Amino acid sequence: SSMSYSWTGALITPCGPEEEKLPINPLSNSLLRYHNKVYCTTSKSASQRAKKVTFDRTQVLDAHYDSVLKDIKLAASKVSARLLTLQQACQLTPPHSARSKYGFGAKEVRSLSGRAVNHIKSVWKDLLEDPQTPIPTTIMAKNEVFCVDPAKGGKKPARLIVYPDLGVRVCEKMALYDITQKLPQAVMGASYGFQYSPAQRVEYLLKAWAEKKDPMGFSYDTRHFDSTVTERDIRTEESIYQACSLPEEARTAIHSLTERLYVGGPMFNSKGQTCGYRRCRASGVLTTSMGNTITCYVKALAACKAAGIVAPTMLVCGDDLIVISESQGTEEDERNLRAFTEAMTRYSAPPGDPPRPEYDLELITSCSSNVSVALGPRGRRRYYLTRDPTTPLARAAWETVRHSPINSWLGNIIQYAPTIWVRMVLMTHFFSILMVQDTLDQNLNFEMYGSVYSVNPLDLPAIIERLHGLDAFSMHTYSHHELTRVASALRKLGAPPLRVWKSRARAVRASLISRGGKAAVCGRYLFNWAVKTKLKLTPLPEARLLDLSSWFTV
Ligand SMILES: Cc1cc2nc3c(=O)[nH]c(=O)nc-3n(C[C@H](O)[C@H](O)[C@H](O)COP(=O)(O)OP(=O)(O)OC[C@H]3O[C@@H](n4cnc5c(N)ncnc54)[C@H](O)[C@@H]3O)c2cc1C
Ligand SMILES: Nc1ccn([C@@H]2O[C@H](COP(=O)(O)OP(=O)(O)O)[C@@H](O)[C@H]2O)c(=O)n1
Ligand SMILES: [Mn+2]
Ligand SMILES: [Mn+2]
Repeated sequence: SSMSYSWTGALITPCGPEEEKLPINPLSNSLLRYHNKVYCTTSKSASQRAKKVTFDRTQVLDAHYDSVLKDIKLAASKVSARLLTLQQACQLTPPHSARSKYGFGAKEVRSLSGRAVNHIKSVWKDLLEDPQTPIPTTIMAKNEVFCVDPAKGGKKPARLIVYPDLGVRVCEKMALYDITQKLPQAVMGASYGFQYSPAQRVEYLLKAWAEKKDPMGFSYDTRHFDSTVTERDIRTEESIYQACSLPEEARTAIHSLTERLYVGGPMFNSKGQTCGYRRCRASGVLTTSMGNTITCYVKALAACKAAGIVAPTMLVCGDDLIVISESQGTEEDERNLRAFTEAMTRYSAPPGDPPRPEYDLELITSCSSNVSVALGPRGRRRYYLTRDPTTPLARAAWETVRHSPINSWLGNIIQYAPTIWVRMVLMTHFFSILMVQDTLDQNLNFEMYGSVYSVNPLDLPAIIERLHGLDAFSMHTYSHHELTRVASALRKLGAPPLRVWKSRARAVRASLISRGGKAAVCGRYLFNWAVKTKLKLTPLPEARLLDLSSWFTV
């Protein structure tokens, strides 16, 4: 049928400056040594990515898909959603959002300047009066930091990002923002992954595991997901949004955004040259996350039907998928999972890596993370979320004239506080750097799902206890897998071994305790693991006052 992209030959040119590594990395050169292994994806590689994601797609639906789709439009029909005011949409523009071709940017939009409000008024009117003219988009390479992997060909080529002008992005929010806050939950309920904190996500997976008589799990991820989304998929989501109770002015605009933007259109490089035509999902529109998650859920749940997965329990995060179900014996389980992949490939969601039944919760990795188990001092099993620390460490060492890694450090401390690598490596280096800079009580930003939250470093014991409980300060005995991976990745980046971080942490704890006050609380709670004779940690009164509800939602 249809090709995901077609190209003119104009290069995918860069969007501003692409930072150079510096000869000295002063904030992270005591964290790790192999800075040569830490790289940023660039627009140089956008053409290799463009080759990999360009392919003819043939999608064959069936009675299982059709049945799932009907059940989901019915669930959608219980949702009522309102237009956003143009002013409400403007105020949701992030402060550094790409400026507009029409002489204004995020600053003027968020301030409700008249020049911008006027322009966006006319963009909106044109949305309701013209249902068909394609909206131009810009294509840029994403810049993101990785560690080199010689197993996987060296350096990953840059992901492709496609977005329309800033005026249209505000209009998307008027039409569709309220649906993004309501649809995924109403359609998948507890299966919606972007509603769980790390501890809540572990609770959920453990609950699912324990109620199967004979549990079996697998994960799934689609190869180059946005390029596999077909024009029929994108119109099938217009009809899932339209299933809601909506004012007519929204319906018109949703239809027009679908036909003129979401189903495809022309792409321009940053020099204004025509770059190609797109017939798949543009990653950069407001509906990227909601479309990906709903379209993944319909296909995945359809394929489960097609393969006879029994009593499935799903957890869907974009195109990342976990299914825990009743095992039919290992021989049938392997057959079913082959059937699942075949169905998914027929629905145009072919796999990155072929899935495989597992019977141990630690062996299932999805959303870049997995469940692991540690004892305490009691011998009592405590379960937590963790991940390969390689990409976290690489981003910990990204240091340019324009980018500080310090926010990146805080983000992993909050999100993976119970892990051994956060406790022994990141926390130790974090507080070591801030004490020497004398910046312990200076606010940092925590970035999650678009939003930024203000965090004072000295409040981490309360924050961590509110998120992960007091067991995050007491994990005694980590798993063989977890010890092996953390030791491997430190070796892989030239960081000191865990024995060295234990020495450094004894020092950080001592200095923290000597400063008294809030710092000493950090020394005692965050570093209790490092002293021979453990203090008895008591619940922190501050933690009950904390509302972290919106931190891990959307
Ligand atoms: C709705 C949503 C909006 C986000 N907006 C921003 C932003 O504005 N600025 C910023 O710096 N970071 C943004 N992020 C990245 C976010 O903070 C997390 O880093 C992200 O969820 C990656 O999870 P992971 O690295 O642990 O594992 P991953 O495997 O990398 O991510 C898990 C799944 O979440 C989806 N996803 C991952 N990263 C993104 C992303 N940037 N945008 C959209 N979907 C993604 C994918 O479908 C992926 O399969 C966003 C993430 C989501 C889910
Ligand atoms: N930085 C990112 C990463 C993922 N995504 C979205 O999430 C989808 C799946 O992400 P992914 O990690 O599986 O990478 P691919 O499947 O695209 O190779 C993308 O195809 C994009 O639609 C995004 O919009 N921005
Ligand atoms: Mn994928
Ligand atoms: Mn993925």
